[PDB]
Amino acid sequence: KTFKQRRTFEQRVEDVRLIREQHPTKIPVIIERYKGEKQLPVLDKTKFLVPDHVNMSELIKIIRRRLQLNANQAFFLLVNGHSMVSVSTPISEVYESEKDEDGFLYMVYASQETF
Ligand SMILES: CC(C)(C)c1cc(O)ccc1O
Ligand SMILES: [Cl-]
Repeated sequence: KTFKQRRTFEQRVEDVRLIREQHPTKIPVIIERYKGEKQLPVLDKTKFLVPDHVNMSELIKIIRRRLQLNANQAFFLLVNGHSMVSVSTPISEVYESEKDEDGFLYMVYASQETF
């Protein structure tokens, strides 16, 4: 079901090394629905190339636009398992501190704060 499940550490590592070569200005982000989630829909895809200059505030807006939400639907974004300390931080900086050993940046979303 989940991304880590579907691809070997070996495969995930090699895809990250390719995105480096072919999309050097992009952050490799895995974005996944919380396995509990009742309200929000699933995304068309799992793996996104996010421009390295957008802050987390713009990445939340992007994904809310991808899910086509409206003003009073709720959306929470976890990064590498925990809450974001700050939405104002650039995704280049967030990558360097929050990346996985495979080289992706893992994110999970829900309508509840209690995942
Ligand atoms: C081919 C390319 C490196 C651009 C790529 C894009 C993507 O969304 C997922 C995997 C990839 O290797
Ligand atoms: Cl690029």
